Amino acid sequence: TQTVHFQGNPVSVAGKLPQIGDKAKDFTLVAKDLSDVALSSFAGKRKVLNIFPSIDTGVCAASVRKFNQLAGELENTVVLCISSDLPFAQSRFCGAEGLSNVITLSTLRGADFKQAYGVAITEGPLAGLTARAVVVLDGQDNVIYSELVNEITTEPNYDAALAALK
Amino acid sequence: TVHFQGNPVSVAGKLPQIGDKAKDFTLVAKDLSDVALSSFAGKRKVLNIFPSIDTGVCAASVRKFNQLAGELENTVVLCISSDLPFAQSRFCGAEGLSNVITLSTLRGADFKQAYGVAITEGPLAGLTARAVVVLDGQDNVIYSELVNEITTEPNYDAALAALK
Repeated sequence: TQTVHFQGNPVSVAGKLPQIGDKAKDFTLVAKDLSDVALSSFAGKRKVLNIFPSIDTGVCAASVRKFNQLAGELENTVVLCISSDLPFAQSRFCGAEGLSNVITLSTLRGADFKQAYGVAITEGPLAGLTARAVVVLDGQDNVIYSELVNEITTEPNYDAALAALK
Repeated sequence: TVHFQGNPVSVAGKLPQIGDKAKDFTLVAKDLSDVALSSFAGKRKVLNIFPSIDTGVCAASVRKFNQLAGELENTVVLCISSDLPFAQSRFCGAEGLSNVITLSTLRGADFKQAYGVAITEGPLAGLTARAVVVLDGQDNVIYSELVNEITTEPNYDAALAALK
């Protein structure tokens, strides 16, 4: 069981984030239209899994939208912005707003994903939400990049996530 | 069994009837803190339960009812949805109201079972059903309605009348 920080304060995160060389578990999550979307749906493609505590925000950092868009226009690649936000709140997100081959997914259903990818925050004011993380998967579900950011409010290594794509 | 345009939808458990005791719950406020039912000791509680309050335009009758119940003496209106405290702030029917507080399902899925509002079928599975439950000062149910159509308004007039 890992441990991260929100603004300095310790946050317990249940499970274990898939290491490089692991086979990532299949999941099913909720799309914007309330339709269900499985990881099996993208067989062969590369999957950038960008995990957020919340994407429900008016203000967006340029690097977030820059990372998502860049990885999105790479050949045979898809970006998945996942949070515990409801699909009604996920559609006001700048990092995925109008970004081609970048879709949002809610944990409204299939919330067991959180435990399976070691991103389930289980203590304090952020309980029921996900920990900030990026996980990059190859054509056949193998983890080629993974990072659990020690401080939640800070950003993951975007250059490195891109450099594995490659 | 409720209905969402169109066709039947299952709801786990069932709504507490008049005469029963409420059964304590804990949900999440807008500041992300924990708020328990027992924290409103002595007050009457209107539990206005929604599938989602995250919208930029509401029917205003929803705002009217919460305002009227909020105005009444020794009363607290608790608007409950599955929306996160980030999305509940937008709501056009609880905005800047006096005694109307929004509460989130985030880490209180235990409330959804104890009060029988958990939708388990269709595109709405994991969301909450439309229902109004009114409690007195001693947390006794004095009015309960589970609307069998999600796009349909509950009997506000009857809910208000039970407080009189």
